[PDB]
Amino acid sequence: PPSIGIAVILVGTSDEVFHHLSVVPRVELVAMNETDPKSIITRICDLMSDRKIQGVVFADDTDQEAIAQILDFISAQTLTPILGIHGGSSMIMADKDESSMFFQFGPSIEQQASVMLNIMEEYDWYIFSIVTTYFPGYQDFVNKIRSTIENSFVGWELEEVLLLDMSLDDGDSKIQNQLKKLQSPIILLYCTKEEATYIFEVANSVGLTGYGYTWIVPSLVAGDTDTVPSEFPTGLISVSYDEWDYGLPARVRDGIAIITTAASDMLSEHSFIPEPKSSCYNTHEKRIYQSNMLNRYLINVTFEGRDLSFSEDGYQMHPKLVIILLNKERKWERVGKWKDKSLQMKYYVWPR
Amino acid sequence: DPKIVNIGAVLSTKKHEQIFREAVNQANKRHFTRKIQLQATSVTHRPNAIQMALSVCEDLISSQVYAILVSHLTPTPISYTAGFYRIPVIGLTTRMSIYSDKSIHLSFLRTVPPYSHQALVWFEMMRLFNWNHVILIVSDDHEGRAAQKKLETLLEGKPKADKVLQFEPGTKNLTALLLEAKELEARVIILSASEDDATAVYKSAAMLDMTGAGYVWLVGEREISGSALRYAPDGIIGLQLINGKNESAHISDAVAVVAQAIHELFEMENITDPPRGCVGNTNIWKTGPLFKRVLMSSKYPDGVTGRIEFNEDGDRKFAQYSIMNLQNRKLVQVGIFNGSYIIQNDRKIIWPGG
Ligand SMILES: *[C@@H]1O[C@H](CO)[C@@H](O)[C@H](O)[C@H]1NC(C)=O
Ligand SMILES: *[C@@H]1O[C@H](CO)[C@@H](O)[C@H](O)[C@H]1NC(C)=O
Ligand SMILES: *[C@@H]1O[C@H](CO)[C@@H](O)[C@H](O)[C@H]1NC(C)=O
Ligand SMILES: *[C@@H]1O[C@H](CO)[C@@H](O)[C@H](O)[C@H]1NC(C)=O
Repeated sequence: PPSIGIAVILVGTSDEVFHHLSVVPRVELVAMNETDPKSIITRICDLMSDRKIQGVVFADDTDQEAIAQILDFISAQTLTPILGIHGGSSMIMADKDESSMFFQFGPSIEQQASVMLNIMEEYDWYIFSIVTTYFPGYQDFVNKIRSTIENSFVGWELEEVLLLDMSLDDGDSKIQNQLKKLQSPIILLYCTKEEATYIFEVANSVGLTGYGYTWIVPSLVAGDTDTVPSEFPTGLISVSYDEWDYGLPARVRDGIAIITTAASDMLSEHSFIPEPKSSCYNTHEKRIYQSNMLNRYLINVTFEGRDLSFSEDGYQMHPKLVIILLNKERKWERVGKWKDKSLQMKYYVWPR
Repeated sequence: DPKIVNIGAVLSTKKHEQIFREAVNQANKRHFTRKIQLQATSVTHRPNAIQMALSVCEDLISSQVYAILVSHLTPTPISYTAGFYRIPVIGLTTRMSIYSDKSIHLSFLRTVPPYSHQALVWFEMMRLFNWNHVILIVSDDHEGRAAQKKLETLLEGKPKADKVLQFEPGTKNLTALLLEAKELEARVIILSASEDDATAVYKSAAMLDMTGAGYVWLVGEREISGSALRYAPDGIIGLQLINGKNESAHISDAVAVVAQAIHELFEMENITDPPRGCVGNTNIWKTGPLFKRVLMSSKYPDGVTGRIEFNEDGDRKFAQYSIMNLQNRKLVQVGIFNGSYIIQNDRKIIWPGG
């Protein structure tokens, strides 16, 4: 019977935790302290040239959205499948490298935006405004909402698309000047969690974070549902990945599954599996075609339970989406659930 | 004794590393280096994108560079790595329009203009010869669609004037597109592809009499890159960018501007140094955003490559291209584009088919 190595870089998690297919996995767990480039790059590069790994489940307990980016880099460059289960390693990275084998647990920005519009579809929150920064996905996000609108009989009214540049000094309060334009009950904000907090301190400043205005945000903004910033407004409705029923160890199992089912299907039909990564520095197109193939399996996977398929794009097809709310006590409370179709909300009359 | 600030650089040859070591120095003479004083740390390209990106960390971030000049991979390591920290990267010869996206390379500056800006000339050209209906053939990749935008943006001034046929990069037989283009029945044709891909268009269009009289073939620089002329229709028009390949001339002017602007930075209170390691640091260099603001707002006359201004995206604001007509087997230059207006050479245009 044939082994496949599966490294499990787990960044800060004091936890721990069922298969009858053709390849048996040789899992080997590992933790790391740092989430910087050289730190992340060099861990995965060694667990190969030493331990003959073949794919990576990777989770962290941080909001470092750039972890996702460093992992896409490492994957494309070594043609090794990397899975990002939790944390910044799973905040949707909008466009990935062509050659990449990196998939993340969580919805497409387009999924979320479609959720967010289903949420105003309920309470008829039809007059709104999109805000973005230049984080990867602003265009996809804004266009996705703009698209749903244009061809609806329903009276959506989109008052302003604000695009904020955060790569400058901020020394001129142009951002402050820019949000002056904003005056709408629903304002949608696409930006990182670190980017979010500054947009609020200026919104609180301009009296837009006052009551009478409602700010919806995607998962990444919420991020760690435990950490609720001062600068965050009370009531920042958000989508988030429903860890409530979906445990961390519950993920890592599914990580192991996908990769191993993928290998297992591939052996069944093609009667061979990628030879374990030779070296981080050993890069060929001798592995271009095997890699392209295994990606086709990685993306179409069924386990004991549900459909764990991904898209070619990196996001997850049918994720575990939960809507949440920042209450008076600075806590995140499940207000709504996105069944695989329609959404069940908690409150008919929105909490006045 | 003064503050020693570093400038990094990833350079194509060990010789260029010296032209950069010296450039930093002529700046450390022209200044007046008593509070701050620059210091030049540099590497050669490592061919592997990971080896490269580790080097940015170990060889350059470790030295707390305030910026890095750049010359199996393109600068994506130096940008993903230092760009994490927001240390401004300055590309000296990179023409690819990918790097003009703030979303993906937010601390990025380049001394050459992206290929997409050839559209500017393509536009002013159409104004000169009153081309009102053109067919745009573009690789369906970021570089091709990059070009399609800039040209179309330019046509807004008053997108019906261009009909667009895209194609999957790497396609071999292109008659299907082309015969669709022949049904679309246009005389003018703008191309955006690589050498190898334009080659394929160049061939398939030869099989259909689209290389001949009546047609105009307008084009960029990769599209008449080397190996691509063997098959390009006589009477094409291409572009080569003036002094866009001189890694040495660009090391000169960049250091001048970084120098001018590293000095510019220290007029401010509340200044902080970029991280030493890569290891352990996972927060942006705090000032690196302001530093980027400075470089951008820096203008430089009497630069060896010309006046070095910077647009909203941190590309070179103005640029000159030697226009090029192919005739028989010689690539005569029928005019230059002075960054603003076209100026024809004494040699006249020999269209496709005399
Ligand atoms: C697998 O892919 C097919 C298309 O080949 C798709 O229609 C199907 O829904 C996918 N099934 C699962 C279980 O993901
Ligand atoms: C391209 O394809 C067409 C039909 O699909 C064929 O007639 C033609 O010969 C092909 N050209 C080459 C060079 O193979
Ligand atoms: C390129 O730069 C070198 C300096 O190394 C200079 O001597 C030469 O004239 C330049 N070439 C062109 C064509 O400008
Ligand atoms: C710089 O920091 C000082 C405190 O050290 C503060 O008083 C000042 O306002 C800061 N400058 C700016 C422009 O905020």
